[PDB]
Amino acid sequence: VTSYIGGEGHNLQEHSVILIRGGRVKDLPGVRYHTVRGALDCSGVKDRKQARSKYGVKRPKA
Amino acid sequence: KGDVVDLPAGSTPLDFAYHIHSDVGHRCIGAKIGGRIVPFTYQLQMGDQIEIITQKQPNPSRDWLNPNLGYVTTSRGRSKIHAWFRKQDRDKNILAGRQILDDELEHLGISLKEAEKHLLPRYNFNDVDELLAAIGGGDIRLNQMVNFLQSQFNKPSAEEQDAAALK
Amino acid sequence: NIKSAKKRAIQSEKARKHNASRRSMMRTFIKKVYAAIEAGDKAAAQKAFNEMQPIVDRQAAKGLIHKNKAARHKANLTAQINKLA
Amino acid sequence: ARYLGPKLKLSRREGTDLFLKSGVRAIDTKCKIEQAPGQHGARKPRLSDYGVQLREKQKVRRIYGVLERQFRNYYKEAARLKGNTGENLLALLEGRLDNVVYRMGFGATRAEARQLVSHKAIMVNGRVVNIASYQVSPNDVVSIREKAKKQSRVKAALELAEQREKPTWLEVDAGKMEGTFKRKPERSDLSADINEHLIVELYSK
RNA sequence: AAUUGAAGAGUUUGAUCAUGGCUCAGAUUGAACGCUGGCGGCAGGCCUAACACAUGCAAGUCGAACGGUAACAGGAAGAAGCUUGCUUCUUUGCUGACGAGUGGCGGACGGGUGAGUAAUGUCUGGGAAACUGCCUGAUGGAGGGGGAUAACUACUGGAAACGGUAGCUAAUACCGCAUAACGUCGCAAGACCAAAGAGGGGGACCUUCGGGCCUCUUGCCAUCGGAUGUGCCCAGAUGGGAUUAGCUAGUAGGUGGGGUAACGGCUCACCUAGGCGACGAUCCCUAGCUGGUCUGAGAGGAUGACCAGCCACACUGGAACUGAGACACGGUCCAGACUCCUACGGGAGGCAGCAGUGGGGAAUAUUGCACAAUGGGCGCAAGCCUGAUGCAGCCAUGCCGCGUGUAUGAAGAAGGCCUUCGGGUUGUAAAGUACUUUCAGCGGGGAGGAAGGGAGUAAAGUUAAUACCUUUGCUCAUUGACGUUACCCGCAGAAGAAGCACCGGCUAACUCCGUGCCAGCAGCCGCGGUAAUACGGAGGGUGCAAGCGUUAAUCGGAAUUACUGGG
RNA sequence: GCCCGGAUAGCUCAGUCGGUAGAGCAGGGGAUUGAAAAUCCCCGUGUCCUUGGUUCGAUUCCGAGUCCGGGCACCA
Repeated sequence: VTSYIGGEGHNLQEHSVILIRGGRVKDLPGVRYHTVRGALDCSGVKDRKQARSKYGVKRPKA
Repeated sequence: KGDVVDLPAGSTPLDFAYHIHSDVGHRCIGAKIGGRIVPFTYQLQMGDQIEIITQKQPNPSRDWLNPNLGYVTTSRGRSKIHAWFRKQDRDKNILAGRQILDDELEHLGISLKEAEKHLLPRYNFNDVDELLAAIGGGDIRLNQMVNFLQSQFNKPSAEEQDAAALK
Repeated sequence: NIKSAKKRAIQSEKARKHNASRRSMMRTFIKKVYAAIEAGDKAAAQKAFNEMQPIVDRQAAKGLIHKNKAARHKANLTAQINKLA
Repeated sequence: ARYLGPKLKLSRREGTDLFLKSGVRAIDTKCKIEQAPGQHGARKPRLSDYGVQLREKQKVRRIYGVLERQFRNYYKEAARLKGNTGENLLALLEGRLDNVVYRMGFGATRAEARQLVSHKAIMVNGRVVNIASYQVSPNDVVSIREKAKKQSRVKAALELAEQREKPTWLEVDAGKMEGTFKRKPERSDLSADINEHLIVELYSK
């Protein structure tokens, strides 16, 4: 399946190991799954401080 | 066998098999130490004796593990696993490789024999295993290879182009 | 496998041959009866019947053959022979 | 599992006193109550109907200090128990031990009555207890245990007992720091300021 | 008293009413994921690979069945070191007991798993053609012999696993003999059928001074019943496909023999030509069934994981033996694949038992402690085994509880954000002040789960018998895996205990800045094109709380399969 | 473990020979529109893997450290 990558910034490229959650875009007549940012080989979204559960970034230790 | 070998402080029993042999690491399915069987997560320490157990040859304990860079240690011995996988897909790649390769090989640069004498001593090559594996990966930096292909320069009238480049 | 209770196996074989013996024995006596029934020798067949009764029944109470099986034999055979008269 | 934050503002979300903060000051007058729970508290929202629902729930739950989940559990209790779902739910919440404690005047606030109860300070039917969600059974008694009997905060807090309307259903002697519960509070007995039927519907959706 | 309960919303249009789909609020999970994380009570935990599996444990037990004793402990006691009575050198089944072995019982229970299974299963209600060890009621018996094996030696094969030949021997092992009936067979008369002992003590009686004898206990064999379990037969119920319509030749009856514990094509031989099928046969696809769980107001729709009844399987395929009972999870024989040992002739093994490795996966734990509790196995028992079970460990995994503080505190502090810059707000929040100390933490104290069981004594029956023995009171020392228990008391100090989502409408809650159809959000409508309440950030806000989200999953809403309840 | 090579503006790519960092595509800019497209006129765009050393010129020399593609080799 084709699958969307939530948020800007994504180190993913070709191979890599990424988890897939349900849901869909509705804007990309095709995509029906989202990569799980902040989990596995997929990166947590860079510089996030709001609602990071989604995007999986750890709490800012700062 | 009484032998001992140094490792980074925080390794896994899997990795140890690689010092015995890269293929031995891939054979691994069973690990014991001091008669105590341990998970492929044990962090070896204090020169404690290993009691390896194996069978044949597969991606093994890192199949997804070290590939996931989680509890299989090192960026090194894992490379053997990495390529171990790759050569499979590479084989299929070498084939799809010759495919597209052949297209351009004679659509522009002409011949296989022409294409062969190219990469063999041009961009690092090693063997036709790799050269024909080139587009199942794009390793050489192809098209720069078509450039290595069209590396020939008769260019007399091409000077007339540069003159026109000024014109 | 591993059990000093594995002994049961050897003991059962030690029992099989024993059990098996009587079976063939019992069968032959029974056999002779049908053989005798073939002959039509109601008298001789009757005798064979007498020469099987103690055996089959003994084995029954002995536990080898049940007993209903025994009665079964004596029964249908008796039917065979009375009809043979 | 408690609000444990600026408790007074909750009064302004309701734009109403929730008796959350009694210790000294009469009118909160440090709140500018019923005017600004937040930066746009100055707003005057038409507030959706469902909003009145959610608001009522928040009111009562804020009052007893009861959190959502358990409160819902209570709701089902008001369902299968018997009689008017709303009324029962009310009396049941009143039945909360800590609520009975603050209602006995012990502790200046519901929460403070809890500060006592969790500290094993209270003894019902001559039996020490810690849990505040305790369901106070009919015709029981209770008294501050002697280890912290009448000490410090107590007497000032019980001095507050007079300022209130002093409940009918419960009993007290104070000399023994007694709290002899009797009948469960009547519907009219409670504050009545709340409209339980709303909440009834809320979960009845 | 034992059911008294049923909500709608967004969205097509310029707008409306229709029809009508898609989506949401709820309930819920054997969950995973992300962020986050205090403790506790209780439950739960490999849904995929019925994939392969190292190691340890998961079934042993009985001397009160037997010859014997391989060990230790003693006691008769040869002979010895010398403290001539200090131990000892040491011989001894002779006693407590017990290696190995024969025999009884158990291993067919317990535990696992859901592959197979569309009925040969299961659920329900029926029935007849049966068996049923252990337990039990009843009645009788329990006589009289003999022949072997193992053990054990000798020799001996073989690396091993594991046997070979020769003799030796016991038994509640085995096998005749006599004795049988309310037993079987038989119309009747007739015929046949079984088995044994062992243990405690104790008189006088009697010794080949083994003992016989007595009485107590139990074991033994038969037969009629009880109960329990088990096989079995029928009606109805028990998925999806007609883009599967014909399926069947042991097939459908009978007869006759055989076979089963028992009815029967259960199986053979001959005879009949039937048997099933649109109220779905056959075939294909999928699935273990149910009590139930889920949701729903109901009827229904989905599910059947934990606890429980049933069923089937036990590396794969197949068969049978022993036995009451298995066609046998940790038994056997055979074939296959597979792993291991090999002296390479030949052998060994099956975690889908508890844990545990690897593997697969989004994903699910400790190679823990224990026989103290119940239950089970054996033993008269005392006991022994018990990964049943009981507890502990492991993860917020579900449900539930409690805490992370309480009171005061206006100067509306600082800083932060908005400002129509004069303020508002953060916000009594903080600080500061005065308290309380559940749990954390430290140190004392400390029920219950414990009943039994052993020793003694008395009595009561038992007999000849004070005694053995059994029954009961009384007395003694005792038995806790968990467990520095639960619970309680003292202690120090607020000390160590708050995240997550959301904030355009649905739907609780707003502003400022950054970006400018880019970057990005999105469940539905949609937002983003240089003034965005929707993206990111801040503040503020709402909801929830040691959880919170996201996705997946079922039902509800959906009267969008309508029987209730539609066209 | 040793040996051999790849890393160049945002993407793809040029290079380079110890000497004074570019092409192409998107992208942004200006005209026009509310903002796009079409059309019209302009354009930039890189610590050369890092880093120091030989460096006036290293980007082409050199390892040290990076990842990346081959090859042999530890088979206890």
